[PDB]
Amino acid sequence: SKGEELFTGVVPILVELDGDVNGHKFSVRGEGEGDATNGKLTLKFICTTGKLPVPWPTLVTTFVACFSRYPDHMKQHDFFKSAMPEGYVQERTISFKDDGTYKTRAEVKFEGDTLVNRIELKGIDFKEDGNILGHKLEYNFNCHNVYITADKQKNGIKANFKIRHNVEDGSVQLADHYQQNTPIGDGPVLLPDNHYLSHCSALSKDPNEKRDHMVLLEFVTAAGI
Repeated sequence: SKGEELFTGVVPILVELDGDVNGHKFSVRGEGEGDATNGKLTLKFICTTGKLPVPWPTLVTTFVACFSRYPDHMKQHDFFKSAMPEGYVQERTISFKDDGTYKTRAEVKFEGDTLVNRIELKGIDFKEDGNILGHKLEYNFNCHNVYITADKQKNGIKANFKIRHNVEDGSVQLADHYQQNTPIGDGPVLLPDNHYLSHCSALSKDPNEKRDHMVLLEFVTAAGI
């Protein structure tokens, strides 16, 4: 309806993250474009404080489900666009198996014509020579399905899902995601039936960027059970 109309074209995106992980304070700024018609996101992120203290792949899921492609038969289940323009809060705990935890709180909303994802992150209990602080994760990303359910209690959605990061030694690092989203505004939103968002992502580098950075391409499509 009104919310969907905001995504019919290409939408500029701004991402801002302030983080602290095991006492290391850092900031990231990203920008790019979303094309929800094709479920497509393109973003480039720069660590504005120097070297990023964690591997870039561990922040991919933190750095805009409103750009997912919901097929015609599923448009009644698109909570994320229905909350726009006032937006939604996205909160996660990400538990890295046998390692530390991230806690994140983000607001995703329009600021003028730009879709803005503004995030605060706190990371604790990381091992000094684990896969995260030891920078042992490969610079790549796998496809994942995220099971989305309506929150039985709070006018939003929830998702619990496993993310798997390839490690340089051939192993896999699991990151258990616990997610809740709630609208910022008081207007009516769409509360979905159980469904999936299927994600695939590709990471790359800008050959002319001297700062620590990540280029991200994501494709996301909704699918029913």
